Amino acid sequence: AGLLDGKRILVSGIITDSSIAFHIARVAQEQGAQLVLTGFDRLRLIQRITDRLPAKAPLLELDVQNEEHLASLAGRVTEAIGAGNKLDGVVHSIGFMPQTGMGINPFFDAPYADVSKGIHISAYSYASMAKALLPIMNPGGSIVGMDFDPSRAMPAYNWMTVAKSALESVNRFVAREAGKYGVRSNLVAAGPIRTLAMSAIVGGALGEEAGAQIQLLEEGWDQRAPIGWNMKDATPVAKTVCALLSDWLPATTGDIIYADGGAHTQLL
Amino acid sequence: AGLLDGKRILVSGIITDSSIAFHIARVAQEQGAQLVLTGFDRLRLIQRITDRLPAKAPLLELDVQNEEHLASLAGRVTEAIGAGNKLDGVVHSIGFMPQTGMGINPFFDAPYADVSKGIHISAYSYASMAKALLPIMNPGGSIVGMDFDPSRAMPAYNWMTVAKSALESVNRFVAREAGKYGVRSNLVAAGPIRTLAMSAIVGGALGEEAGAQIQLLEEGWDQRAPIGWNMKDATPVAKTVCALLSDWLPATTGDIIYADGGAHTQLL
Amino acid sequence: AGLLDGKRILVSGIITDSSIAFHIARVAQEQGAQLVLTGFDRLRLIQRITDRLPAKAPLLELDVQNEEHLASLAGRVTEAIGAGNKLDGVVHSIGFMPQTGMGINPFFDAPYADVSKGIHISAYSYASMAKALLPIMNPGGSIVGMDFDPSRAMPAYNWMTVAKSALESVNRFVAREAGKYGVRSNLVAAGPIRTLAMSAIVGGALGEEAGAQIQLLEEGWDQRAPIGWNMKDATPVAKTVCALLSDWLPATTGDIIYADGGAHTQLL
Amino acid sequence: AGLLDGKRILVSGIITDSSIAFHIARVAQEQGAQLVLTGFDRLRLIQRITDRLPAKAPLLELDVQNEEHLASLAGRVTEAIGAGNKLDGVVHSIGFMPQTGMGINPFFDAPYADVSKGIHISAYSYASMAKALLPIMNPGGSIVGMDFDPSRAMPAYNWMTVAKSALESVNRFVAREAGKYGVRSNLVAAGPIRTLAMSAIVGGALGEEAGAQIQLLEEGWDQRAPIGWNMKDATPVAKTVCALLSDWLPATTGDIIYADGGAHTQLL
Ligand SMILES: NC(=O)c1c[n+]([C@@H]2O[C@H](COP(=O)([O-])OP(=O)(O)OC[C@H]3O[C@@H](n4cnc5c(N)ncnc54)[C@H](O)[C@@H]3O)[C@@H](O)[C@H]2O)ccc1C(=O)c1ccncc1
Ligand SMILES: NC(=O)c1c[n+]([C@@H]2O[C@H](COP(=O)([O-])OP(=O)(O)OC[C@H]3O[C@@H](n4cnc5c(N)ncnc54)[C@H](O)[C@@H]3O)[C@@H](O)[C@H]2O)ccc1C(=O)c1ccncc1
Ligand SMILES: NC(=O)c1c[n+]([C@@H]2O[C@H](COP(=O)([O-])OP(=O)(O)OC[C@H]3O[C@@H](n4cnc5c(N)ncnc54)[C@H](O)[C@@H]3O)[C@@H](O)[C@H]2O)ccc1C(=O)c1ccncc1
Ligand SMILES: NC(=O)c1c[n+]([C@@H]2O[C@H](COP(=O)([O-])OP(=O)(O)OC[C@H]3O[C@@H](n4cnc5c(N)ncnc54)[C@H](O)[C@@H]3O)[C@@H](O)[C@H]2O)ccc1C(=O)c1ccncc1
Repeated sequence: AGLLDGKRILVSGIITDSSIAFHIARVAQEQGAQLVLTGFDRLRLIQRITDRLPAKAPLLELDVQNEEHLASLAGRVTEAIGAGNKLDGVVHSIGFMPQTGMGINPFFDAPYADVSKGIHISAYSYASMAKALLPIMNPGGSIVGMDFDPSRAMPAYNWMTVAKSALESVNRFVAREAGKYGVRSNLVAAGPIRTLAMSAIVGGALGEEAGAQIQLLEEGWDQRAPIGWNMKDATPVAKTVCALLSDWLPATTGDIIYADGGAHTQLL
Repeated sequence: AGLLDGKRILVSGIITDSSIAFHIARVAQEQGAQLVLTGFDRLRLIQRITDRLPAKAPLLELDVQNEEHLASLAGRVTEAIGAGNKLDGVVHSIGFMPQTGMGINPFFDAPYADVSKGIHISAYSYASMAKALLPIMNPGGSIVGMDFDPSRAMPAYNWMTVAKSALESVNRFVAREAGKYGVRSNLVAAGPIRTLAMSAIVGGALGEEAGAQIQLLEEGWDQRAPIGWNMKDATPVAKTVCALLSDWLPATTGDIIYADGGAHTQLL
Repeated sequence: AGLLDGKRILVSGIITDSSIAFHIARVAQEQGAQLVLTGFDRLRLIQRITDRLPAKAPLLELDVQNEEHLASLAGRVTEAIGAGNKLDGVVHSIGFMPQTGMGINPFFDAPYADVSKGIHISAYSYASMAKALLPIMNPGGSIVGMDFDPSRAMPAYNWMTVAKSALESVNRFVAREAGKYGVRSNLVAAGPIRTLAMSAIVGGALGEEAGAQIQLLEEGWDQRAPIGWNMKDATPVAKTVCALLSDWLPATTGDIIYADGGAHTQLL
Repeated sequence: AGLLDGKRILVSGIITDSSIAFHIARVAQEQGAQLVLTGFDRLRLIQRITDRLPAKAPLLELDVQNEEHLASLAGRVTEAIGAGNKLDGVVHSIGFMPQTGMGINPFFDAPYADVSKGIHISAYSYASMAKALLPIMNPGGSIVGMDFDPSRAMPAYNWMTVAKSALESVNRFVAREAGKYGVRSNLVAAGPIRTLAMSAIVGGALGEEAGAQIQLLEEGWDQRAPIGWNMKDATPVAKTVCALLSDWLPATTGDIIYADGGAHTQLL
């Protein structure tokens, strides 16, 4: 009761109880929203994880790279929430980049095939999702994507960064198409969070030199952030996503809200 | 009940039922917030205007340029809301610039004295206000200033623009000091709104050539904004200010939220 | 004699006497630089075009998407300019995007395969070129790419824009690798120029609605640009590229110089 | 002979052989430019310093805050370079901020009077200078100001930063007025340089805590800069200023060129 009350959100990207979408989904349900979830290949796996959320919600399979899914999407969602009911929010907390494009291989060594598979799932996928769901969304609705500041080159994230720069730009062209439907398209740029995947790298999985850089990346975050930064609490970013699906930011589209403690506005 | 429920906000800058603070103040009271107001020289005047708000709220005199006020501020607010009660929000919907620094005189003709009086009330004043009230604010609190995109030079606003560029920067150094107290310092950049003062210029008060430029400025706003733009409805911007005093954007400080329909992210 | 005197530049992207690289190449030779050129598929074709430049220069075949070329590149260039002589400049005036990703098809209708082929030739290719040539460049050298402002969404350029946003980001990660070799990596963001390819679209080739938008795009350029803008004179942008290969901007890397008359700093 | 050959530049801001204008002036004279210099209060003092430049040049007294000077300026320059000869370049390597507004006093403690005197000499003064000299400049001319990146809040520079944010904005409105005359107005944002004034602070003059911050500021500069950074060599920035008065960047106005080694494009 409050904020997301009586809205229908479709949260994607969950794959562990650590995943930044899981935390969005929880806060959403906490605000009175009827959710719909999305999965990839380990389905039975996320089914278990999702079964832990404050309340029950469906799980539709969605491999962003798969055409059939993107075509089937619009309908599958309808049967789930009831026909004649339209979608109020779409969270795109999804992204991917192979070991090579990330920190194991240096920038110049990642082949386009990998660099491609990457930009497809993190950049382009936002657009293909906006397409497949736009028709069934309520006006005053909201589409939102998870992103990180790519304005400055930083070590270790190598290509995943470019992927995000593309993503930031795609958001702007999605802000156009959505506009006609009276839908807002935004991006929340988050600071680092120890998710299962992030933790693994800091643990020296994708190279020792990479894990050390990401180690020194987080370290510098709380240093700049005037309100500090807890890289193990996804609630703060999760609650900003809510503010962006709630009708409280009704005049902002093709934008980026920063959930990073203010680090991006500080030099040192 | 909801959002601003049980918080104490101090809204400043009201001077007519058209003023963008008046609309903030109303939406705030609408959300269950105990307000405190600020005035300048026409006091009995705004007393009448404020008496129209959803509920009763005090009115403390505050001339931002006057030292005595800035010193007296911290206490005057305390007696009003009760000693032992701390301030949860501070809205700085205030700004000024003489005819010369605005559109009547061309950029080069405005003398520093005027350019000064301007930057004092619109730029520096944010800081002097953060100082005078910071000590009595609750952690998790929020300070917010009204601003407009100065990244690109535009006609008619001449110096008032620079004033805002300074303002955008002062916000960042206020984000530092507030951080220790666990307070957030932000800026909401709004599109144009027909306030009494704005209407007057569009009516050719400050020169005919200026009024025509501001005429063609608003005209181009809805053209770019994907969700359109109503320059006679301050609610949208007013509700974004609320989102920023509500604890729903808890990891953003020294920032700028755009309440402009998305115009700033579109070229044409 | 002067500026580019006694330097070795490799200019790529020529395909007509209208092409923005052709104009770079000419101004370069005009400044006393020994050039090397690059071609794609219509070779005999550009051989004729290049034969018109102020002085003779070689022509090496380079299909940016082809591995063999990128491997063969480093050597082919060496035999040309003489072994033991190193490259002083690298111009990447190259880019591509299919009809669909441009203005014929709306944003949502362009398939990843096309969106891919696009980003490969305009974004990633800068990096693969930096790799293949970095080893043979003289310290104090310079790599430069042709780009356009993607910060704001604009009609008609649809995906080619994202391609450029990726490009702007890749430049920053190329600025790193080049740094060790003491090489600078930059981008010159140009205004519109009536090249053969541009002229064709303004002539309603890729749709009538697209040609009209690009028509109204150029129209608005000279309107904002304080020094005006001639979209049929590539010299201005061509001479900025020279300033960036000359050792006169020796402390700027991973950057973007604007050759647009100042339009990007003006709103209206 | 070359670059600045046969041009007339007016370099301001010299006050020691360490001053970043002195180095501009030298490189300028090195390029075949007839210079004109400007002084403040210690005249006989800079007369000695300037007498050391590669060749002889006049010295006109110019206190930027003084009206009489700004009125007298246009003529004094004419008698110097000969009537009927017009000015080709104007360097505004000038700025000031009291101890309090800098690092001795924290942000909130600097009084507007000081904050004023500061913004007057570093922000507004650029405009008043553009006015007083614009009438006598040759088309294709160039006005240039010394600046530093203010986008992110940083310690120690406190208000001098805001002063620069205002400065960056004033440049854009000067880019307009100059445009009609076909003059370009730009800003070169430099990294730190050990000038007499800078050295003094790093030596703990303006507080020990401030000197340590500026100590750690420079330290972090070379860390980010891909091509490194020598904070004791003003030549690199001085040669970028030349590139901007030379007619080699002819399509850039109301802009900022970065002479910082690329630090501003790198995070860590
Ligand atoms: N590290 C962080 O905590 C962080 C996360 N985000 C973004 O937030 C999103 C969520 O990431 P997370 O929760 O940390 O990790 P996650 O991997 O748990 O969740 C994302 C999903 O990728 C999904 N997957 C891959 N391909 C497909 C596909 N084809 N179809 C459907 N699903 C697929 C997968 O199923 C998983 O659910 C990503 O796009 C992140 O980049 C944004 C910012 C930060 C960040 O990465 C960062 C980096 C550098 N500086 C500052 C911050
Ligand atoms: N035009 C708009 O509707 C607009 C307004 N704002 C800002 O919002 C704030 C509120 O302005 P408004 O409500 O439109 O006008 P307003 O004049 O009604 O309210 C502001 C106040 O200035 C106050 N005043 C002057 N000096 C003092 C002082 N010394 N002490 C105390 N009070 C003083 C005065 O009492 C009045 O209450 C200003 O700072 C605006 O610049 C931000 C954006 C836009 C805007 O101006 C704009 C401009 C160009 N492009 C896009 C948007
Ligand atoms: N329109 C312009 O004049 C313009 C041009 N540029 C960039 O400048 C570069 C040169 O373009 P141009 O000269 O106008 O056109 P061009 O097509 O004549 O030259 C570029 C080249 O693409 C090459 N080609 C395609 N694939 C390959 C490959 N695989 N290997 C080798 N070569 C290949 C082709 O051979 C040709 O030489 C492009 O990357 C442009 O985007 C930058 C800015 C502007 C611009 O497009 C623009 C757009 C929107 N707002 C403002 C400006
Ligand atoms: N520290 C640096 O080396 C540096 C210098 N600049 C700017 O370059 C300009 C030159 O400074 P500098 O040479 O280092 O020092 P400088 O003090 O030797 O020269 C500037 C002048 O101020 C002049 N002065 C004061 N008031 C007046 C007046 N009213 N009329 C005429 N002259 C007056 C004075 O006569 C002197 O000639 C300043 O505006 C700087 O801020 C730009 C960037 C950097 C920088 O400060 C910086 C800061 C933070 N991060 C990165 C870089």
